[PDB]
Amino acid sequence: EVGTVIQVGDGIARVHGLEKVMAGELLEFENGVMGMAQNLEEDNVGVVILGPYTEIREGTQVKRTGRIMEVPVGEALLGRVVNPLGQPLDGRGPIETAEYRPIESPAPGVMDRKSVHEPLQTGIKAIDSMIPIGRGQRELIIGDRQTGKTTIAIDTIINQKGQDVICIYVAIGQKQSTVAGVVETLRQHDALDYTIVVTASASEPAPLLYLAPYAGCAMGEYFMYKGKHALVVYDDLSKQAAAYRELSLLLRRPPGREAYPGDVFYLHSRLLERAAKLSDEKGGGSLTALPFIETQAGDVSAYIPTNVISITDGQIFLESDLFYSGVRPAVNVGISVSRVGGAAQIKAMKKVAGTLRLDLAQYRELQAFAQFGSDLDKATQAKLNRGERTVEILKQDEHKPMPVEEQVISIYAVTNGFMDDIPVEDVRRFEEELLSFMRANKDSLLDHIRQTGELPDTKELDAAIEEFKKGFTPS
Amino acid sequence: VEVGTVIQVGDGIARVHGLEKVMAGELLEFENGVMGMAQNLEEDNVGVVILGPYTEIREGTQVKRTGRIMEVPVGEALLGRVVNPLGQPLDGRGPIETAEYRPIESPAPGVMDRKSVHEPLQTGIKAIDSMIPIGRGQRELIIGDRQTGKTTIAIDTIINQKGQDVICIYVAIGQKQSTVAGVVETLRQHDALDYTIVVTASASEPAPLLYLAPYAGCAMGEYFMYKGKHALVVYDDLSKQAAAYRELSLLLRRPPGREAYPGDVFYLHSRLLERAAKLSDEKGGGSLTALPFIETQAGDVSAYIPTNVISITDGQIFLESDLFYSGVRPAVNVGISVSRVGGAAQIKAMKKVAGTLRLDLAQYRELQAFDKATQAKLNRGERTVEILKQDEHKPMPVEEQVISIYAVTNGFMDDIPVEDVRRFEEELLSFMRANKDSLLDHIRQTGELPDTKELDAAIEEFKKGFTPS
Amino acid sequence: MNKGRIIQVMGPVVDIQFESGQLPDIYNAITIERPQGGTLTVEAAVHLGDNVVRCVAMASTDGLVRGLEAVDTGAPISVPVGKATLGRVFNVLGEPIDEQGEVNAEERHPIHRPAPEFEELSTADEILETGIKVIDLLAPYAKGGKIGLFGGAGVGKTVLIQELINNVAQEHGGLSVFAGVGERTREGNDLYHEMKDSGVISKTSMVFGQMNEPPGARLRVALTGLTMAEYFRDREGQDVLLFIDNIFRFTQAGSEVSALLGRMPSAVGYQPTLATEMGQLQERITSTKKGSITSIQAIYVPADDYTDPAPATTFAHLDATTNLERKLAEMGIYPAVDPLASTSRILSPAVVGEEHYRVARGVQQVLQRYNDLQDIIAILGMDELSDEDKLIVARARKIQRFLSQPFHVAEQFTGMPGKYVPVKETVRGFKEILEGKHDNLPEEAFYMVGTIDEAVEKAKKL
Ligand SMILES: Nc1ncnc2c1ncn2[C@@H]1O[C@H](COP(=O)(O)OP(=O)(O)O)[C@@H](O)[C@H]1O
Ligand SMILES: Nc1ncnc2c1ncn2[C@@H]1O[C@H](COP(=O)(O)OP(=O)(O)O)[C@@H](O)[C@H]1O
Ligand SMILES: Nc1ncnc2c1ncn2[C@@H]1O[C@H](COP(=O)(O)OP(=O)(O)O)[C@@H](O)[C@H]1O
Ligand SMILES: [Mg+2]
Ligand SMILES: [Mg+2]
Repeated sequence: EVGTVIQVGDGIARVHGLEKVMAGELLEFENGVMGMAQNLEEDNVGVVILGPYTEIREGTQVKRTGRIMEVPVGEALLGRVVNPLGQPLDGRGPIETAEYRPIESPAPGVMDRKSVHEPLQTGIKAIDSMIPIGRGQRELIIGDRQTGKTTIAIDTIINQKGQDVICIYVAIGQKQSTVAGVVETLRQHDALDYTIVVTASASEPAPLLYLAPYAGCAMGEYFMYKGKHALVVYDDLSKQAAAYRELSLLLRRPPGREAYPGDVFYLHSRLLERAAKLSDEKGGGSLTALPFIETQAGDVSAYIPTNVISITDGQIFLESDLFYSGVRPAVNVGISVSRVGGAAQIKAMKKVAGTLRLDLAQYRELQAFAQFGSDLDKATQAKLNRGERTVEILKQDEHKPMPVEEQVISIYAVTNGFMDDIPVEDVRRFEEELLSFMRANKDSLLDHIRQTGELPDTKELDAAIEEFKKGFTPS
Repeated sequence: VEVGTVIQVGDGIARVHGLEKVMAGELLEFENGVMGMAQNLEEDNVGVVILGPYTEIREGTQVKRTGRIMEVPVGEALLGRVVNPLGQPLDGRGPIETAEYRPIESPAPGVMDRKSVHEPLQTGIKAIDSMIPIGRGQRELIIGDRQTGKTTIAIDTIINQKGQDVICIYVAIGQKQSTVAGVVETLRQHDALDYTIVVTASASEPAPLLYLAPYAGCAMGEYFMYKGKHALVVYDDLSKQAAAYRELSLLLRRPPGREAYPGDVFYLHSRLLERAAKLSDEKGGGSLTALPFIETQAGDVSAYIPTNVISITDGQIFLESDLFYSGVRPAVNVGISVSRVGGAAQIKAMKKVAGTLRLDLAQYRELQAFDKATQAKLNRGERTVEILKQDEHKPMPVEEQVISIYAVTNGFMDDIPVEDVRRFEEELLSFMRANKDSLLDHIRQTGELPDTKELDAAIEEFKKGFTPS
Repeated sequence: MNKGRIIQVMGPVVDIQFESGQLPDIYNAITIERPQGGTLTVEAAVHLGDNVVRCVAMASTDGLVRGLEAVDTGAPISVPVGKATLGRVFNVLGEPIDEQGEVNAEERHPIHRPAPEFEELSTADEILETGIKVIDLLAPYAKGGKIGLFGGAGVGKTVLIQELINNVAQEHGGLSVFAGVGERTREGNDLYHEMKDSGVISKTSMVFGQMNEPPGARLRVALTGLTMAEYFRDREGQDVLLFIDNIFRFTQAGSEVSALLGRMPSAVGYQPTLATEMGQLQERITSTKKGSITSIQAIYVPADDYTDPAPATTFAHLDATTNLERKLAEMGIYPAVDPLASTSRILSPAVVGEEHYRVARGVQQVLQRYNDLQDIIAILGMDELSDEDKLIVARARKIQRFLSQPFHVAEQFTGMPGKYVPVKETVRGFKEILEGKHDNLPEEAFYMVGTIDEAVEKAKKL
């Protein structure tokens, strides 16, 4: 029941007694600060402290709770900013809820699932067309700093507006004023009222960074097991991994590659497998995961990147070269993968995207001939003209996610050759005015894609685009 | 009997209490028959490396002294037998009945105990015997990538010692047991098994047995050397042994260095291959020839373990991967392969005929990656390449080799097309064996080349009967 | 039997103290009853001293308490074997995870054991006829052999695995085992249903060591599948198939366990027992006098570096490689096996005949020449090629289509019924194309057929 502290240092306390304590049990110090039993040793209990430790000393007493760590869950957390313990940080009162869930919770088994068949639209043309994410899938967003990782997750969250999908943005190890900037961006785009924000900033103790993704996962699981659909973002697991390394090294567990312990893979695999697509018997709900990894100088073969790449169902690789050139979002399509693939797309997108991935592969493969202008044969001439125009369609502005019906028409137009006549610099303006024309006048073609999930009459669609093309003025 | 008790054990390394009078490096036996090695004698305890399966050894398990320094059985009882590094039979043909034993660790011959290597050890392989000749008592490294023909050189060398009164020892370290079973079956079919000892420590066998395997095979070869006879030892391979010794050293928490290997990894191989030698007339005149294997990664001869064994052996035979997977087998790299003994390991006829053959082919391969004078050398080069190509498990007598090399180097195959050279060789030797047997027999008895004029006529006589494509 | 107390719990490691003179052997399964229901199994690893045994956990250690009873089972992790395992999905401990009722096997065998003795082993290489033309001709599988399976996402990896199970079961009567080392739970569910739909479920026992299990579980799961494969070889004399996906994750698990136990790392941060662990797994996969286990193994290559210790140690045991290429799948050439990049140790006049080797090499030389001329043809044109090359290009295109084949498992995709083509028919078919007997036939005739007779039969319909 009760035990006394032997030694204290660096957010860690070793405790005498507590003979019947569980591994992972919640503990309470005499001043009200909480702790978690990580190491059970022969003569002491290694406890990680979930708060300040300056008032914890030798002779300080610790109490058993007899419980694992739980968090508040449900509709009350929507629109709120919380820490990993579920305590509010936004300064907008308490979180009234009867529903609670454990931080550590087992993932759905092999028989509890159904194949991922439902789209989770990011609203980003490059991702939705060629690297499609499905409901229940785990898709890694990976790349160096300032490549556009966070923006992709925020634009995905904004695009869920009016789609009945609860979003969860987990911030781990970030500057707290940067997190304050993120919630303001969600507020301005009307995205916050269906979003839960879990933040464990850089000044927080290491156990809260370690526990932040699991806390956010539990909040997403509530909606999954109730039959609804949810999205969780871990931004990022690199800083979470480093926080768990800190605690393991302080508890003197043996170091390996980059000083990480032997259970750091187990850490992330246990987290990410809880994201799933449930079967009809289990209610049919889902949790989609978007884990982040911050690589260093493009080193995808570093240890923590290697772990999370293999665990997930696919990777959206971002790169600095593309970002600086103006290809934004800076998605490397060649190496990026989605193992779910066509199953996560509607029939309209699946049909148009086949030519898009073919055309874009041949362009960047035959880009050595690009400087040699007008010396080439007409076969490779038109493919370069087509290729550079499709790149301009795959470019997209910040915080402007496109509906799937508008994406497929834009991809249909460029791939079938309706923008070959228009110059390269006017392709993005041609897109914006075309979709404005289609929304106002030819809404029946758009509404067909919304309702059926298929392309309308192709010759009717060709006629609609050609009417606009005559009204357009190049430059 | 003097007993001890295990107090700690993990990864096949035990700490034993008792064994007060035990020697350093002594053979020990546990309750269940598994053997052990007393490595370190500590103040109150003994460090014991288990030389077998350790899934029935634990704290409380008892172990006894044998009173013997780490040793193996030796002699004629092991001929045609398959054993592990302890000398225990794996073939299932009953026990090894022998009174003779020799220690695993044993000193090499001194400075005055040796004599310069002057006696041929014929491999029966044209490329090796002509360009990189091996002698009795020499140490010749066989080095190259995975699947470049290393084991085939050793087995064909062993097969070629039939009727030559040379005992052979094939030490398999860390190989698949499938291949060792295939090797012994190949030796049975070619009647090479009855003078061959097979020591095997497979990839499933624990690391200390891989570590000990070469020294056990060395001891078995040493028995015959010091009694006046000649022996051949093959270590296939020392890269597996080095990696196995690294495991043992890392389990013992000894400080690692380059590629995580311990500081005595050079000494692992250097003391092994020093024991291979050519003894003097005072010491009986016997010898032990060593063919250690090293398996490189991507042809990198400059790596730590490859450079260690190059620094020990008397030259090396590098097997090129690009040549091996483009028809050229055996794929001997003439540029960097060399025999230190050289001409002293060849008979007079082979030395004279193939005197500059290595540098001529080294020049040819340089000119290939690039006139009328040099065009003749390219045409001659292509034809000599076809002669040095050879099928596996088909050794050639030295008298037949020298005739074949004599013909191509003096220009008796220039008018013949390149694709017909392999058939030209085969049919020329049938003509030479059947009809002109006195020319071949002159080389067998004396060692010297026959009459130049008489041999030239015999080749030209055959060329009239031959028909090209 | 022996009973002990938990003294320490440190992540997935558990130290258990036993009474004097009655300790568990190394690799013994030790069961611990959880305070909140269920049973944790741990594996004995190190004997530390003072009758304390350090153990590696096969499941989560959360909820454990110091002082709980731990029971020594008296043997390693023992798993069910025989026909009761067929059509079922298992975990590392041999327990069913498919929720499909009881597994009524007669025997349970331990997953830890030595490799077969020298006297038991086969002494010569024998081809394992898969019935798939491209594999049998150009990169044939050996009985007791190990094959490296390479290929990207969505190229026909799972379809090829299912076809090998079907063909060996149908013609050779050899059953299969699938070992998912680090299986993603989503993909394990898909694979189960995919094998149900194709019908090969009944010929295969499945074992998953899932991504979200501890390193100990993923380390030993290949041994569980291996033990099931060994029963059918040793008892029923079968030529068994053993699929391991992914073999790198087996090595990865060993490195993780080694780090937990506190061993000094080796080169490139790998465990010092790298070769030993790989060898003790791989040597058990072999051809005996009674039967064999042939293993198709998916291999991840870290940093695309084949000299890395993980793939380098794995490649020491491989007898062949099946390299799937995406460009062939895009052309419609299924199975999408790269006929130049795929290789085999047993492609020689010794194992297969002199004719097989001659025809196989002829196919390679023709396809290599066609591959070299792609840049010349694309720019300069067909008139640039000599009269010799024009014929080689024509035969290469026929050869490339005759290497394709309709699969029993892929009847839904192709439409046509599947075909098993014997080796002799495969050798004869490609021989006749190289000799020029079928030069006048159209190229569509060679596409998606079994024997050479079916190509001639297709020509009249075109
Ligand atoms: N599609 C885009 N177009 C223009 N600017 C962008 C786009 N995506 C991101 N940015 C900008 O580039 C920067 C990229 O940083 P960020 O999105 O935080 O990625 P990371 O999280 O990898 O640093 C941000 O300041 C953002 O405003
Ligand atoms: N001279 C040769 N002619 C034909 N085949 C050969 C020759 N030498 C070796 N081989 C074959 O090539 C393969 C590789 O030879 P091997 O000696 O096993 O190489 P390593 O031991 O270096 O892996 C074997 O299958 C062997 O049968
Ligand atoms: N033998 C085949 N014949 C026809 N189509 C095939 C064949 N193999 C694969 N495919 C096609 O490729 C797709 C992916 O196959 P799959 O085995 O799932 O690849 P992977 O396991 O590499 O993801 C299938 O859905 C099918 O359409
Ligand atoms: Mg960011
Ligand atoms: Mg070999």
